[PDB]
Amino acid sequence: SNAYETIDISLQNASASAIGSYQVGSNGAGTVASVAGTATASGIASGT
Amino acid sequence: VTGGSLNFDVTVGSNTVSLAGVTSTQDLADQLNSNSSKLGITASINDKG
Repeated sequence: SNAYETIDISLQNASASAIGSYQVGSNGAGTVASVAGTATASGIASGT
Repeated sequence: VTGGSLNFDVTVGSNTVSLAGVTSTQDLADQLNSNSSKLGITASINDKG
């Protein structure tokens, strides 16, 4: 019975198509993939 | 359709595919029905084709 004393509710955007699924972080995702998932001379290099 | 296929792109909203082998009404209907789930559409062929 007071001003702006409410309960927030954040139901899903949809149980519909693509928006809800596993999100693809993959090799050829953007354009093409480097050493990971292909042949090369040096191989997997360092990194953080 | 004469001498070749009518390969074309299918753009619906966000997702977009490009079918191939378009030579007749039934072929289209079939490949779209197979691909409707992706595009989120309803490809339905009636008795009159």
